[PDB]
Amino acid sequence: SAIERITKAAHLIDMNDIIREGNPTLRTVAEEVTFPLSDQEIILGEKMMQFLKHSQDPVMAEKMGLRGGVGLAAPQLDISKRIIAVLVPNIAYDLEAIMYNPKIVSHSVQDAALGEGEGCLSVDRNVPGYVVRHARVTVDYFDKDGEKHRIKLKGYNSIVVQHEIDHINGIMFYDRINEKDPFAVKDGLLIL
Ligand SMILES: O=CN(O)C[C@@H](CC1CCCC1)C(=O)N1CCC[C@H]1C(=O)NC(=O)c1ccccc1
Ligand code: NI
Repeated sequence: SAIERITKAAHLIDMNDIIREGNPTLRTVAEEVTFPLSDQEIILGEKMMQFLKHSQDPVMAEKMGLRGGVGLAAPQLDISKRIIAVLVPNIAYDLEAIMYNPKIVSHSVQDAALGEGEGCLSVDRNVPGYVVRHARVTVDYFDKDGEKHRIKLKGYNSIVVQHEIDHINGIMFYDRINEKDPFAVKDGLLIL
């Protein structure tokens, strides 16, 4: 089982654990975790966070062959549970969270998109275009202890968490590009 294998003490997550488009797990809606969490579910969240930190560490990223990443969702490991990790570096970190059962509870009418577009660790190609998301979101999630957090995101951090939540709902970033005019800007779309 992917979770039993990845949560072994001796295993460091690397690109070989990340599934790519064509695997149906990326199109499946992931299952809610229950509380209390099992050790495996806690360890999985920790291992995903270690992957992100290793991926942003140039020494470790080089030794492990990693693509640097700011977010990861358990379905990208072939594990269909609603668990995500986000790590956004400050320009230590502007946002660092392991989220269980994350949910958007409120969002702005305004939309937003990264002006550079998006890629994905599960996507081995480039898909240009504005990926249209909500500009601001309020997100509820639980931590490893079962305590509820409610956070407000905007800017780049809002886009990142939205990308990962799309993963646990079976959605890919290019689902949000308008293929007819990928660079179209409707009224109410803020290009970041
Ligand atoms: O599900 C999650 N992923 O697919 C990983 C995405 C998540 C984001 C996609 C856009 C908003 C969320 C992800 O980090 N990138 C995808 C391709 C490259 C890498 C990326 O942009 N790296 C960096 O910014 C980066 C690279 C190195 C160091 C620091 C930052
Ligand atoms: Ni992704």
